Amino acid sequence: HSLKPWNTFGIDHNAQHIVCAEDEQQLLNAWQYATAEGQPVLILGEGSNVLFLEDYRGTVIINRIKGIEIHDEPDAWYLHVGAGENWHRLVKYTLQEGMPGLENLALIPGCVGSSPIQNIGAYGVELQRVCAYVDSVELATGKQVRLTAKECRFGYRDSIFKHEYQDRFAIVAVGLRLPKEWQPVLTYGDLTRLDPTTVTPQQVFNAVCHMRTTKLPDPKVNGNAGSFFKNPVVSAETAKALLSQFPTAPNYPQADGSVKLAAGWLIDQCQLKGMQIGGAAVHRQQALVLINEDNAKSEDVVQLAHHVRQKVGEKFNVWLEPEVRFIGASGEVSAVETIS
Ligand SMILES: Cc1cc2nc3c(=O)[nH]c(=O)nc-3n(C[C@H](O)[C@H](O)[C@H](O)COP(=O)(O)OP(=O)(O)OC[C@H]3O[C@@H](n4cnc5c(N)ncnc54)[C@H](O)[C@@H]3O)c2cc1C
Ligand SMILES: C=C(O[C@H]1[C@H](O)[C@@H](CO)O[C@H](OP(=O)(O)OP(=O)(O)OC[C@H]2O[C@@H](n3ccc(=O)[nH]c3=O)[C@H](O)[C@@H]2O)[C@@H]1NC(C)=O)C(=O)O
Repeated sequence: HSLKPWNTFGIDHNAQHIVCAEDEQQLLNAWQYATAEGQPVLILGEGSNVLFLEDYRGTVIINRIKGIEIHDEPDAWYLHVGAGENWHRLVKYTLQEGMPGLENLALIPGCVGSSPIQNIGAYGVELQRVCAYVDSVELATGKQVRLTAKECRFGYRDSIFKHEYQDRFAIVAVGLRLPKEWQPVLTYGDLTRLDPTTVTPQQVFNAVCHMRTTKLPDPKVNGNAGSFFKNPVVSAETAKALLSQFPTAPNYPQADGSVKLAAGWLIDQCQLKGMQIGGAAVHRQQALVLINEDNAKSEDVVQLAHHVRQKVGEKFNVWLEPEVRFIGASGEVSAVETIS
């Protein structure tokens, strides 16, 4: 009944059933049985991106479909990875096998199956960069389907799986394409200190992990779901109006002229680091991250998010949108709405 070991936030709510699907047939059967009993179904990889708001009235299927296949093409390595494979382990694996291209995405928690959902990205790379396709099983029909990287409609922490393909499909495998001709992505932070000629994949790996382990909390220590909010994209004007008064605001100018702001900075500027509500708190090393500091109740996390969002809204008139999926009793609910 407890979901606590199934979500990195460490939230303790219960589910009617929790089932591990070692293969697709198991996931499908589990889904069929639950929906026949009129129950809702939630598929989880590592629950490192979900906030359970209360007891779940249905079945939670832990996707553990494992296996990796490497297909060689003259120009690149094609990996067909089971949805249940651990992402970080895959990254280390690929590097170990001399198939670089995933190092910037090192240490990101979760399963491979969940990687396309919010287009995992960090340190200059997003999964869309190395994603070839994503294979799913249409839960209600059993029909396996494949979406090319383009048909996935990848965006900043976004994909078709968060919209049109949500719930209808269960991701069972992800295909990655790693060019044989490696080219390091050294555009982000401390990575710019490295030399594109001398640098090795492993060196980028370590550089990335160093920045991560110095800023992000390990869920083993304090439960968390990473960045709690997305970095907001404001219009070029709001950015004009904001950067004048707050000149040192980290901002990332967008294609269409709009501008992304660093949410962690906005929160930090509100002196929110270390702020706690109940057992939840704003991480002192990276304010964008809310943590389960001491037996946090989900409501502690919701109210802390609300406070953070409000303070940042009053000060910068920039309204933060959660990146974490909020799971209500019958399924995902509107996070923003929940923390409004
Ligand atoms: C410490 C920490 C650091 C993080 N760093 C980063 C980062 O640098 N960049 C980044 O992008 N993200 C980051 N994250 C966010 C997180 O790792 C990603 O969202 C990740 O993809 C979640 O994987 P998961 O398997 O745990 O998904 P879950 O939390 O289990 O599920 C995510 C969502 O997708 C659904 N889903 C899960 N598996 C499947 C499937 N097979 N089929 C259908 N739906 C499925 C779930 O129902 C849910 O809606 C971080 C999280 C933590 C705790
Ligand atoms: C951890 C996650 O992803 C992380 C990802 O690892 C890093 C690096 O690529 O970039 C995002 O954080 P981020 O934008 O805050 O990355 P950061 O480099 O740490 O910092 C951005 C700017 O904010 C500043 N910053 C951040 C937190 C803070 O308390 N104070 C502060 O000033 C930084 O110094 C920096 O100049 C991700 N988030 C999103 C929501 O886009 C996650 O999604 O869960």
